[PDB]
Amino acid sequence: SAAPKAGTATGQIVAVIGAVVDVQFDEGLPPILNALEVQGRESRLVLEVAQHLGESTVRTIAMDGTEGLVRGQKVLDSGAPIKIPVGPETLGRIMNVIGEPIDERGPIKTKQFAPIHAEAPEFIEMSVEQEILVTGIKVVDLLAPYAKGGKIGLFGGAGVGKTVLIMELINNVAKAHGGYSVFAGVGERTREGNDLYHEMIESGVINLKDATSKVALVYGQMNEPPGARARVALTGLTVAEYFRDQEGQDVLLFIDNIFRFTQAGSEVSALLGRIPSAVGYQPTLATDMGTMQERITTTKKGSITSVQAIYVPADDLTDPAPATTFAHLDATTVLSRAIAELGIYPAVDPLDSTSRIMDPNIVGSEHYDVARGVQKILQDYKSLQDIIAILGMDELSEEDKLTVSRARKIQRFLSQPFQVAEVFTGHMGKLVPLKETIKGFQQILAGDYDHLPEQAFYMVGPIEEAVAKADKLAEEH
Amino acid sequence: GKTVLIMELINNVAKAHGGYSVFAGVGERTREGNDLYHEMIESGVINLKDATSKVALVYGQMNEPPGARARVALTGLTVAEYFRDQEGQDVLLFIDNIFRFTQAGSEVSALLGRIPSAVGYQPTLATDMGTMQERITTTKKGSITSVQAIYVPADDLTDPAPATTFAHLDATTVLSRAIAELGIYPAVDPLDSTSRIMDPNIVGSEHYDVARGVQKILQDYKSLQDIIAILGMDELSEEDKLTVSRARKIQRFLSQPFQVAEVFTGHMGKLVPLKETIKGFQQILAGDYDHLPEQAFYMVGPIEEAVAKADKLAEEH
Amino acid sequence: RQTGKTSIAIDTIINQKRFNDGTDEKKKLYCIYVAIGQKRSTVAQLVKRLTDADAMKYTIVVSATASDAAPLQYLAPYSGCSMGEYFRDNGKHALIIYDDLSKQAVAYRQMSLLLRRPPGREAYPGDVFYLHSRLLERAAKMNDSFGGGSLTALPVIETQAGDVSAYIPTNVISITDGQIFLETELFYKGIRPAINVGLSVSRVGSAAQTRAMKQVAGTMKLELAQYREVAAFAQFGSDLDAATQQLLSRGVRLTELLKQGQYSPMAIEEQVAVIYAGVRGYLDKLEPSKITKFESAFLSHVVSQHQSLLGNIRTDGKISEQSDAKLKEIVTNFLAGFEP
Amino acid sequence: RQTGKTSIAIDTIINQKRFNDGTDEKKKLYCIYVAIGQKRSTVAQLVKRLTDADAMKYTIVVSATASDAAPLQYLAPYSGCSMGEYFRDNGKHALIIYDDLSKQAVAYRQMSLLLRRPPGREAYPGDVFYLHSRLLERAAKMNDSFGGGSLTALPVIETQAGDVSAYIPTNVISITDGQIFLETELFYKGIRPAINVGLSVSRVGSAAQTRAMKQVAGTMKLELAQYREVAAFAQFGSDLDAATQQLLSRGVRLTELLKQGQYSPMAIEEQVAVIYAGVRGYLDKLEPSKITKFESAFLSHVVSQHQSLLGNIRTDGKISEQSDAKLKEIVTNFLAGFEP
Amino acid sequence: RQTGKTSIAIDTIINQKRFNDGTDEKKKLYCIYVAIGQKRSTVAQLVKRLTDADAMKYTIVVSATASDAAPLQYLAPYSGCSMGEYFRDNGKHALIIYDDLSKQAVAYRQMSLLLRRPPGREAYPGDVFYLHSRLLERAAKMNDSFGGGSLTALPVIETQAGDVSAYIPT
Amino acid sequence: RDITRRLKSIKNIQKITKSMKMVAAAKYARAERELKPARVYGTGSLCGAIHSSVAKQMKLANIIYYSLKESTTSEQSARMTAMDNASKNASDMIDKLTLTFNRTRQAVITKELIEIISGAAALD
Ligand SMILES: Nc1ncnc2c1ncn2[C@@H]1O[C@H](COP(=O)(O)OP(=O)(O)OP(=O)(O)O)[C@@H](O)[C@H]1O
Ligand SMILES: Nc1ncnc2c1ncn2[C@@H]1O[C@H](COP(=O)(O)OP(=O)(O)OP(=O)(O)O)[C@@H](O)[C@H]1O
Ligand SMILES: Nc1ncnc2c1ncn2[C@@H]1O[C@H](COP(=O)(O)OP(=O)(O)OP(=O)(O)O)[C@@H](O)[C@H]1O
Ligand SMILES: Nc1ncnc2c1ncn2[C@@H]1O[C@H](COP(=O)(O)OP(=O)(O)O)[C@@H](O)[C@H]1O
Ligand SMILES: Nc1ncnc2c1ncn2[C@@H]1O[C@H](COP(=O)(O)OP(=O)(O)O)[C@@H](O)[C@H]1O
Ligand SMILES: [Mg+2]
Ligand SMILES: [Mg+2]
Ligand SMILES: [Mg+2]
Repeated sequence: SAAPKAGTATGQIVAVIGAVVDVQFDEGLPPILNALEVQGRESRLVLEVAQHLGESTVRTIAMDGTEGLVRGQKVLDSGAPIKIPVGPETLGRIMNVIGEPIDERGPIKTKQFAPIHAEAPEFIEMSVEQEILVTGIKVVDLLAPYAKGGKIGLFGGAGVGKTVLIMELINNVAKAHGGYSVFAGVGERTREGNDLYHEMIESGVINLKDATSKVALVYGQMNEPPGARARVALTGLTVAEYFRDQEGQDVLLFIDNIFRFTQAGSEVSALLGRIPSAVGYQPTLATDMGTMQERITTTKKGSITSVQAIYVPADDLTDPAPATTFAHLDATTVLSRAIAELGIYPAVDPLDSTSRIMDPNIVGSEHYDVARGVQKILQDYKSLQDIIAILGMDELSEEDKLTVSRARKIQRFLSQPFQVAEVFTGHMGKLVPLKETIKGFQQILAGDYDHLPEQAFYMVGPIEEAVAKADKLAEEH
Repeated sequence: GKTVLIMELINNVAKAHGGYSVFAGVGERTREGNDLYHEMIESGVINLKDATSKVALVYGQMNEPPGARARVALTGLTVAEYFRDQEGQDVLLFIDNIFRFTQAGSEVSALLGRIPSAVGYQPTLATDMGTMQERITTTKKGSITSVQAIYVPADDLTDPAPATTFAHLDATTVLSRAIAELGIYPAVDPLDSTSRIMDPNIVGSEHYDVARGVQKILQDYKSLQDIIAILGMDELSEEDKLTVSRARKIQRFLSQPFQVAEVFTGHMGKLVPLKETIKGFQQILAGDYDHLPEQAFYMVGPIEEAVAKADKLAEEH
Repeated sequence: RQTGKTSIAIDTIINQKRFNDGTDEKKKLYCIYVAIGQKRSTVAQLVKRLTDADAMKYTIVVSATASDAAPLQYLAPYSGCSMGEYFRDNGKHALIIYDDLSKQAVAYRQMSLLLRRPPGREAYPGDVFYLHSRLLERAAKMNDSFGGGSLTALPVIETQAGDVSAYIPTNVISITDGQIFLETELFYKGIRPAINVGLSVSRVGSAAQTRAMKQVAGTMKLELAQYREVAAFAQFGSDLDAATQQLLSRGVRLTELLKQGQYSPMAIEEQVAVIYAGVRGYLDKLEPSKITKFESAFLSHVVSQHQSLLGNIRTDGKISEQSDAKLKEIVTNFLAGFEP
Repeated sequence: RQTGKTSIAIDTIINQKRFNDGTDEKKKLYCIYVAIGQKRSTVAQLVKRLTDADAMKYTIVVSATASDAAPLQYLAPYSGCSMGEYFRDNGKHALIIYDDLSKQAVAYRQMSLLLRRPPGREAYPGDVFYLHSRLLERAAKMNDSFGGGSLTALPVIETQAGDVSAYIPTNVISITDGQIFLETELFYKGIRPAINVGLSVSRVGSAAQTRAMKQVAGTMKLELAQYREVAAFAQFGSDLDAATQQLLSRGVRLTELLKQGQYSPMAIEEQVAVIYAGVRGYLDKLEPSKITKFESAFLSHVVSQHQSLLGNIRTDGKISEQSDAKLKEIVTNFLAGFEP
Repeated sequence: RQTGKTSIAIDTIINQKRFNDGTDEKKKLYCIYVAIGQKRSTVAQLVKRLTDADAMKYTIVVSATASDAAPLQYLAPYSGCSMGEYFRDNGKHALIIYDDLSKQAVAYRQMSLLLRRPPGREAYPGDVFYLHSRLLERAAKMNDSFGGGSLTALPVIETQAGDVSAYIPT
Repeated sequence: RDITRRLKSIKNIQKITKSMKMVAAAKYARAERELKPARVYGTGSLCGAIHSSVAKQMKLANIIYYSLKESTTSEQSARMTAMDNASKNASDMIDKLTLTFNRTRQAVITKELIEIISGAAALD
């Protein structure tokens, strides 16, 4: 309802220091998490309360520039978390980290607005039902599978996958899928955020005319302070929710980096009066990546086939950032920079890309066996490639020299370039939902078909092309 | 290197040079500071009698607190200045370690009520190595052909100490400890020794080309020495086996022992202002002359000595 | 991550099935599955899954799932410890699974830092020891004069890329007796559970392994210990000890049997059936691969025409001189069971 | 250090020469060269140098040179950003060079620590992101409905020995679109500019590279991507794919042309002259080295007897079917131009 | 650890035997063996051992052995330095062995941290230099015009596995 | 920084060895096409370590060519193992040193970070 007591819910800013504005209320102390309203402004300055410091004073985490703020400025107490307009009347449109229309097409006329801080689905809300969902992407689909209400997560540092694969999945998914779609870009580029808009126009997905828009655009990025990159992923989540719950539909949700919910803490913790930790971080990263990620899940009212992305600071998986997150992704894909060199794209690596839906009952006995066998051969492969033979193959032991043909070709078959990379060489955006994955790949490991001039089968996956390439690049006389 | 090369340069320079000279020893040994005095007496440079002294000695070292090692380099700098400005002359200036201006902060920051940083340091190292080093420079009134030295804590170039300083040195020479083993002296390394005056217009097209080619061959050399062949040379690929003769001899030609190391083996203090650098070194890379029994050309640079050494240590029958 | 730490604990708990309604009340087991960190749906995957085998009927499960503020994720282990202690103080016994003490590790440092208790190593509050010592030290064996009860506790730990010696792991492996290492590095190769002999031990010694394993398994683990060398050496062997091939041959063949993996536990007298056959070099020489066919079929073969043998275990409690002869007469047949 | 980060930026700015007095006003460019850290004489080496080519006539240069207290070295980038924004908000466009954001990195942590704002990683004040994000995010493309203007910004960064993933670099490469890597490790080899394909990208895609490069360069970069393998493999190749030699041959020969380096820019239609000849395997086979003689002479050869060809680029705006024939008839002659 | 740092220093001191009763008084040497950290029985292994060769007869030995609060382990080197300085200021000469400056390194950071003087690298109080510079800088050669005396000082240092470039060793 | 050097060597060994690995089979192709008719009934009726066992046993186009023809492969086999056996064992080093890099990459980052706050957080 948002209404205070019969006393001032107005607080006079007592201290501004970067992304933190301490406020002091004399007749109405406003709760942790409450979205506040800076008066004296020339725009919208909501400061989210964060602590209750005493001496009748809160401590808010500022949602936008704190520029020109003044020690004494009146802060307005609303009476509820930052609540965004949730509904159909916000699809196709673009919303910033508060519910303000950023795509410029004016007011978001809505029946109501949901709070961005809500109690997650309880334990008897959950649903074990793990129904499959094909993406038609070699490793990403066959190797480490996905699933309805599942959780995707890609792991690479700066530019190796993530945004690209999120657009890729958008292709193989976002375009064709019942129900709606959401995309909360957190932290990342404004460029991609714009193109993505326009691409979503050029392809209908976002239609400015009729009312045939299935996606919703919640944004909060880089040119902004941390208090906004912190909650943006929340709004794009407060969005997928209402579509599932109050409008029982199987939404999806694209978060261009969900751990941007953490950089926000790496920028607001210590400046809130906290004692640092892992690399500096916060005594919270856990509950954080926790409390939030424990929202984009299914329930006995609807499903959320969410999709996220997690950055890899200093190229260190050893960072409690991509790591702590692992335990949330119902599919893994740690893309190697050391792989990018090799061209192998997507850079999904043959070890650190797990899953919680890869049993012979859903993915397959044959397929999961060859997967195991792919990685098996791949493991002793990782060793042989260096250990024993020492770089240079050939040597002896055709058993592993077999690996040099099998595993090698395997890496290739899995290096699906796909549509999203069209801007570098306009190459055959290979895909196809399984279909003829049978026979082809199976052949390799057993030895069937495998033997064609190594790199002759590099930039293509489907075995059929081996002979269909042998003509392109031949050898004999 | 450092102190030694500062004395070396003192030889090849300090002795003969118009204008004056200054030596601000910061932090470093008092021993060297004394000898240096006396050596500067034995050789005239410092004359206690007449008035024929071109150098000035500003000192502030080790047995002292940090607040003095901090400003000593400043005084030896407040010194070179007045000689250039108010007395328009082309001074020089020897700072036995200029980053001693930083250890001073590593010893006075936090105890001044500051919040630490890189390794502990200070929220200032930057402006520090800055503000000061932005003094020993020329001007429309005079020049300061300065010379400094920067330490490498924990043998880590990765320390924001030798590093932050790089952006100030109009010539680089990161001497390798891993080089000292190899004897290669001075220990100036074939990669981390840049410059802002190495264009074919001033240093030379031929020379800068062979330099590039020296390091070129040296790079794939750094790899081959281990990668591919695996330590043991020979193997195959005479292309790089050529490198094992060229680059190797090159390292030697550049390992100029010079005068300042006279106290270890009284060896031929090789030097000479370019002169016959032509032909000699050029030969190696192209293949001309190169082939003489590897280490037969180790403790000497000028190619002439290869045959002039072949007699010292021969091989055949 | 994703190595099998919970399947194992989910099979170790599932096994107590038969006993929680069988005869020998002392030969029973109540379980207290604790979850620390986990998404509340991963926990509902287990509650339901266990419920499918009726396991949940004789188990208590508790959760400190992400939503839960760090303290819940902290008080939880110390809660389940007090669950089993009913049993460890009442004759009865329990199997408690502390799911992710490391996740509690991530979740402990929080509560203190915020309390402003000077941090130590990687944030962990100084008493990181007293955190995972103080606990485990409660799952103790009980003497008849005190109860005869018990509480076995397997603390689950997150291995970062393979390092088992990290602060917290050291902390936890410097207490617990016996650490089963699960290696993602192996897994997919088929080498599951994937336990690194050498960087793991039972510690308590032969005491646990009944006369059965002390008759068979006695060789198994240490056979592989030094074998880590020859297994990583044979790949480049030549003019050496010709016949040495034996000690290596006892590895590859055995491997296909030592790789347990399924939603079903094999009773101890069944373990005595298949694995035992291996230690007593009978299968060996045969070209492997089809070995799994044995460890699966042999069982059906047993209950189909060999229900006595297992019973000898329930009579004498070891492999019989007679039964050895019989099992011998069954595995030998399998050599030529696929041999023309 | 000393890899070419400023020569490149000094040539990229120098190139705007012809346009800042030419016809097409939209085909122009104003530059805002910012300097952060640098000795004020290195900056006077540039102001004067640029002045020599008259470049300074159409450029604004600003300095935050060492003397300047850390804040100046901090406010400077945010100052030049507002310089170009005049142009990015007035139809006009700009090329801003932020010289050493990393040096601002070294210079940022200062101002805060002294303010007693709890340090984070390697001193950097927590908002190290918002420091180099908040900025770059201002050099944006402008739509006709908003202006059609622009502001291209190349932030310069200090590579410590080769690591591009260090805190700050990650911070800065996790934003910017396209990162040209300059490797000291290569440099002297002749391999200058020395750009590490694989650990660098244009990111924005083929959009930038006009029909010209999309006709030629389309192969160039990715040709080298995987080539990182065969280039680092051919050194020990033997009984393999005989003819494979082709894919390697397209590297060595091409190399001597791909190594740009001089105080002078080659107009896009000239780039179309020499480099194009390579992608269309014509020079190839000839023993290299003298290739540089081509990339230098070919030009004199062009303006001496081939002023038309380039114009076709100024007419059609791509390599012509006709012009290809002609250039073909000129490069082929060069095969035997030094061949007896 | 266990490499010979003390045998060497125990032989270098033992050698002065013949001269401490020989002819040429200038060709003599008084020793000041300092011990920093060491168990007081390792020190009694030396006092007695040296005593066996009569070495102790022409030597002064001092101890800052473990029991001793960190400050003793800190003031000790600066104590023996003043022992020899009698000789380095009186014609006579001395050989001072500072046994474990690194152990004083371990023992220095203590006194300060407790004083709440902001720590720097690996705890070492910022002036870790002025700690081992300020000292050594006292063992100097003396000119005839000033005395002709001397004081040679060999500071003993703990090598961790082989790294000689660690903070303190640098 | 440190392991980089240790990681450089390996990568340097790759190019030469790993490439020759392909040649390891290549040499075979350039032999059998002509060797076969002369073998069996057509007539009658690093660098591994293969080129060694034969030589240590000392304690006219006929045999001299027939033997060499079969020995050619016997000798070249050195490369096969040298680029296979010597790479399979060596490559393991890459993944090790790499994972170790990320160990003391994180370490330093979480080592010096301690110092920075070791002073910062406690004052007045
Ligand atoms: N017996 C088995 N053999 C082969 N694969 C198995 C076996 N048991 C489980 N798996 C599968 O392998 C993975 C391991 O189990 P689980 O996912 O719980 O591992 P974990 O190490 O506990 O990690 P996490 O639960 O965080 O993913 C799962 O996908 C699981 O279903
Ligand atoms: N095109 C070129 N080809 C070869 N060498 C060049 C070229 N341009 C410049 N150099 C020289 O190589 C070095 C690189 O330029 P510059 O010195 O500005 O590099 P940087 O990476 O910006 O580093 P810093 O300015 O701090 O030295 C200089 O000495 C420069 O004059
Ligand atoms: N001259 C020698 N030759 C061989 N071994 C020696 C010699 N002198 C001593 N040793 C023995 O080797 C070890 C080295 O001496 P010492 O124990 O003092 O070494 P250290 O480096 O000072 O270390 P620490 O005293 O802490 O053990 C001792 O056990 C010592 O008695
Ligand atoms: N599908 C792809 N195929 C090949 N290379 C790709 C692909 N996607 C991205 N890349 C490479 O990665 C670089 C940037 O990584 P990208 O995936 O776009 O980063 P992110 O998605 O994290 O924003 C590209 O500019 C290109 O070299
Ligand atoms: N010109 C030289 N030639 C060979 N070795 C040298 C030379 N100068 C110094 N060294 C070696 O370096 C050691 C000390 O380094 P030095 O250059 O004197 O240190 P710094 O100059 O930093 O004070 C010497 O004692 C010797 O082994
Ligand atoms: Mg688990
Ligand atoms: Mg520069
Ligand atoms: Mg000793």
